[PDB]
Amino acid sequence: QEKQFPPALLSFFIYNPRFGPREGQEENKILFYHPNEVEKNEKIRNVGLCEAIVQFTRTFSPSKPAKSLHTQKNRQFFNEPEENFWMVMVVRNPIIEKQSKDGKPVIEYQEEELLDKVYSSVLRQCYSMYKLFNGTFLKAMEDGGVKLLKERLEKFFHRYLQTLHLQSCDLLDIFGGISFFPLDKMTYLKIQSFINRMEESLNIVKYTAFLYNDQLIWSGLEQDDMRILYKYLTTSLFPRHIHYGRFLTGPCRFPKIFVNTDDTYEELHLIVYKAMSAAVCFMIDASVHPTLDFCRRLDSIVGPQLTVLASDICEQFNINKKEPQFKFIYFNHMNLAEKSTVHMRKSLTSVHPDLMKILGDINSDFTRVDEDEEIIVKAMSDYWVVGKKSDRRELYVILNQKNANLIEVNEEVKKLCATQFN
Amino acid sequence: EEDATEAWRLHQKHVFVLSEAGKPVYSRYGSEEALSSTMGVMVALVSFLEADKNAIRSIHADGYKVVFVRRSPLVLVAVARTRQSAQELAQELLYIYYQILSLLTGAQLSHIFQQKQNYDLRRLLSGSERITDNLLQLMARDPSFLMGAARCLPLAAAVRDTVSASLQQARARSLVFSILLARNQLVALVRRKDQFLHPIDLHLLFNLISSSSSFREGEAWTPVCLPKFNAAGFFHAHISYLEPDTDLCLLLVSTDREDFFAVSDCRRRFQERLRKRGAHLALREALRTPYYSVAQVGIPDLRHFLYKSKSSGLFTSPEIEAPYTSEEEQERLLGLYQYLHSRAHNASRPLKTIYYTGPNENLLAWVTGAFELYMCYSPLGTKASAVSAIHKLMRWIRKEEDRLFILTPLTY
Amino acid sequence: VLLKVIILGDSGVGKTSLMNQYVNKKFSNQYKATIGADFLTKEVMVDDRLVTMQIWDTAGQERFQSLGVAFYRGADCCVLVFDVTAPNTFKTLDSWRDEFLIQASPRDPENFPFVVLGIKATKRAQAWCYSKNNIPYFETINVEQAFQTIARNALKQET
Repeated sequence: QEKQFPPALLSFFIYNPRFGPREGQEENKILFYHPNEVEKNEKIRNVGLCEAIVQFTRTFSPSKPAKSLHTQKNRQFFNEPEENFWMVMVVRNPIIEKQSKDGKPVIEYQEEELLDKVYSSVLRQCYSMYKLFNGTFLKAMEDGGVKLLKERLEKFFHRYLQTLHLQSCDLLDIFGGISFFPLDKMTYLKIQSFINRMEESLNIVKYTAFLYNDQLIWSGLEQDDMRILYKYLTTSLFPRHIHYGRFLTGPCRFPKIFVNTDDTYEELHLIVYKAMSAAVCFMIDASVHPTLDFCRRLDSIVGPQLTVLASDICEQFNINKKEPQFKFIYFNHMNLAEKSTVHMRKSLTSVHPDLMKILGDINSDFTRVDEDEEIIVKAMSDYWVVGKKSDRRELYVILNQKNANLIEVNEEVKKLCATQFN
Repeated sequence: EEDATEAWRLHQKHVFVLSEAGKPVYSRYGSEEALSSTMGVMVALVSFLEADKNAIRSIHADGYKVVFVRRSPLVLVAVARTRQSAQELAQELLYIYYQILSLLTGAQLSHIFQQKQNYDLRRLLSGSERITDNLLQLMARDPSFLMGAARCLPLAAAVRDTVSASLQQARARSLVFSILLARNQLVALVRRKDQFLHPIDLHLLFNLISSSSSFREGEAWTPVCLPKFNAAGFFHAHISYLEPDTDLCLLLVSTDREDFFAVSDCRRRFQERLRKRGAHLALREALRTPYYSVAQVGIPDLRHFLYKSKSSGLFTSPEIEAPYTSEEEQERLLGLYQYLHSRAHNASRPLKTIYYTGPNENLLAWVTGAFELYMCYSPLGTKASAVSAIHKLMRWIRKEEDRLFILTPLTY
Repeated sequence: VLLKVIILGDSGVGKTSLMNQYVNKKFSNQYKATIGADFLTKEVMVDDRLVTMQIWDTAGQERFQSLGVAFYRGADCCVLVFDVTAPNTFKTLDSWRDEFLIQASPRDPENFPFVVLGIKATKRAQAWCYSKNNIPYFETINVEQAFQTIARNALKQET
């Protein structure tokens, strides 16, 4: 009876080597450190190890510092979201607890299971998740010093790291795309007309977004900001709550988000309204503070109109609705479009978990080339796994055709590409 | 200095060998004494995690990888800007470690570095750097190291058995192996009863013979250790070239240092046996064309292949032709083969068929329990053409099998 | 000829003073606040032989104590920098050497080469050095003389 221990978040810390230049103030480098109950000397030792790793890799490539450090027991992922500000995530290696001849628990560390891209993307997502709600590190610094920066870091990451689950992280976490909601042109035009009507009648509403069935439909924001906003809406905001029009966020306190950080650095109150699953997000300038009567005014104006629209999508979606032997993950980089027939709502994998490592390694080998590419593989578990990278689209197909040759696999892949991607 | 440092940083694979105390032992590019501080940093990084009940494996950065392997009393570091994974780079570093062992014996290495850890291993390894550079170049271009298998020189079955019998007839008590070599290719191997030859020792012997020209001046008698066979003892290899104009290298491994006249006999005896039977003309003819073209197979859109037999531990491959005429293209093709082999031979995720369709080439890998076959096609080749190539090449290898492989390995 | 030299003391991190004004200023590799050691290179010309010093200027913080057994292995000699403005001179000079001999554990700790560099009474340190098997004492210029004597010793033992 072997025991399997999945990867776990060993530690997470944000530091700045420029702080505390003189001896005895190394503790000032560590802006945030989790777990907090770890001893101070151990904290300084871990931060110093990461600084040493980056400074050593800078002797072979000054422009490109280290992104990862692999050890026997854990893997540590580095990121520098802002100059001199380093985040580090230490993730425990998977463990096999073998029963030896006289029991003798043997703790084997499976050092090759973890996919580096998954946790690197997770770390980048941690930074962007912080920056969506609290802005950049430098802005908080110029506002209120290292003290204010540390309070903001703690207040966000103490509650953010509780919701991080590194056992369920997979290729979809590398992708970081948006699961879009397919639609026809008439309903798209209706959505645009509705969004214009409400954002013009309400005046102060300066940004908008429309999602249905947890899937994004239309986005008035910027791509790299709407990405993180959609992650917040789907994986954090909706699950806590999972005419019929109802306020989902607000009453009057509205979360303050920061978008277009690289260009304009706009702070907006975030408002979310639900009719069925037709989520509408309004974003209002920070100068205007909404009142109880404004949302009451807002409720009346949106009200049945979203409810009328909501009852319209469900009928058309049901009307549009043999078994597809293909199970694929598709990612488009132009629009960050993401589709998946493998992962369902548990979201964790619905296939044999030994094939996700294959799917992650095909992705690992893909990015070394910026051209058309194709890798077709057959596992020892008689499963066919294909991957195609063409004109900034990535397709990963898995098929159960144990009695099939290469020609039949290619024919099935071509049929899928012609049908599901017409 | 600024330009020299910038050129030093741009090398595709730095290899550092250092003691557990930090003192340099070897650097592929640049002097060891100018890199002493960086090797001290390497030891400090190793020890920092060793004192944390951990062990540092590798550091991955965009575009390159640092790989640490600790084979006490040595730390071997590889800073590679290539595609090779950490496992393949660790395998190359282990090949370097076994190359050092082949010169020093593990017993002597551990003893000298446990009596004192302030010792400078460069003192014992002085003059043996060029062996390490030659071994690294062979990894860069020879498919044998990636395959972990020997290549057989294509030779007629009658001639191959004649030369094998001639090798067997010339034997001594102390001999363990009898190897006939042609440009890092096997011609005839005669081994002792129940004394297998690991591929790693054979590759180390390839590198040893191909690193120096002193073996071409006559008879050689040097102590060499076979780390995968017996890491605590020294063998003694008699290395000779049969004729001055040929590339035939005869290696006779023995357990006795004093026995040199006997091994020189067993060399002369085999030479005159070969001359008496008249097979030396056929061997010279085979040496004049020591490779075969892809066009012999007859399937178009094929450029190169590797075929290893799991049962025999031997592989065959045609001559590397256009477009891989240059060294860069040969290295790229070998790197593609390395990628295919590593992916298909994952410890936890093994695979049995890989088909890669890149803009520059098509790559195929078929790995079963009996053989592994790696194929290269032009990018214009289709999938059905690839399968037909599989079947035609299988038929052709099963037809030329006697000529391309040693099918009946002899024994004293 | 490459030597591994450990400098005990010098809480300077970046401004090590002695290990910044010694020689070269290239091959810096400053990790005395992250690893606990400074890795420097210094060529020394002694008796028709040119030796190289892989100097390990180790940090003296308390979070780097567990790294002594590792960082001190293979060391050929150790250099002590001793403050002349301390009240515990005789009780803290011996502690450094005792802990070094415990952690490094050379083959002949009794005859291990040591050198004391007075930084910033001389009688006390000189008497301690004489009572410690005649350890050379230099007052710190004078950072060059110690390393040549450091080169002079530890070559006599092995070579």
